[PDB]
Amino acid sequence: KETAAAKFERQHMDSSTSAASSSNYCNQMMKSRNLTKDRCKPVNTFVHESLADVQAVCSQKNVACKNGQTNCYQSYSTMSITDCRETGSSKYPNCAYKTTQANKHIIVACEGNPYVPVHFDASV
Amino acid sequence: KETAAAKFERQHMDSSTSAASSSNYCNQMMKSRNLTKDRCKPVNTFVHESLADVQAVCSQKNVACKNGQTNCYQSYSTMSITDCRETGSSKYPNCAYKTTQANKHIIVACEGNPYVPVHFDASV
Ligand SMILES: [Cl-]
Ligand SMILES: [Cl-]
Repeated sequence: KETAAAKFERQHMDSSTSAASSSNYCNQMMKSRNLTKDRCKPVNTFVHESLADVQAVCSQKNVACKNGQTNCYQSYSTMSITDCRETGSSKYPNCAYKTTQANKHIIVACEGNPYVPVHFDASV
Repeated sequence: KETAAAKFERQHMDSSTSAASSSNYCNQMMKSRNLTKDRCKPVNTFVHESLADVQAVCSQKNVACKNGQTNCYQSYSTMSITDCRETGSSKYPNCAYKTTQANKHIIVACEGNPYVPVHFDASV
């Protein structure tokens, strides 16, 4: 079974690019990160910063999570992100995503020792 | 019982200002919109655009909702928003919120006739 921290890395980290460079970014990344296996994951955000910078958010601003838990943290700075969301044309096994690049604060839930991101809550 | 559309208006519309003008905006708005009754609502976004502009999003870009439903729409333009989230010092009945102002696309779920916003899904 994948650990929570490793699942967060696979689902939400893309440090290899500064930003989504085209409309096809999401189609490619959702497939390669194995997020379209038996169904299309409807919504997923990738963060274009170093793993260290994203891990560091766990000791930044403590804020509530949408679900009411209190282990969420909001990055002090904006970060480059890409939101991927299914379009109307999306139909498994032919998943189709809209790519929206932005620079926003991220909010992650953190857990464990080491205390690291385990969920992506939202961006602001 | 409050209708879904009216609840969205109360929870998510603040057309009276162009933007959050201070750190105390959220404390004030979460209280006045009755979002701190028996408990502090942990997270809540207000949109600083006209009601018409926000309603119009329901005929803009159709995208998946985080929960996998297909009745979500992403605004073509960015909009002025304020995210309100509880801080560590927040303890009912003394709710306390961090105010984060941003300009982002909004994503809403739409329903009904007229087809209007009934949930705030996320911003990008
Ligand atoms: Cl996500
Ligand atoms: Cl919200």
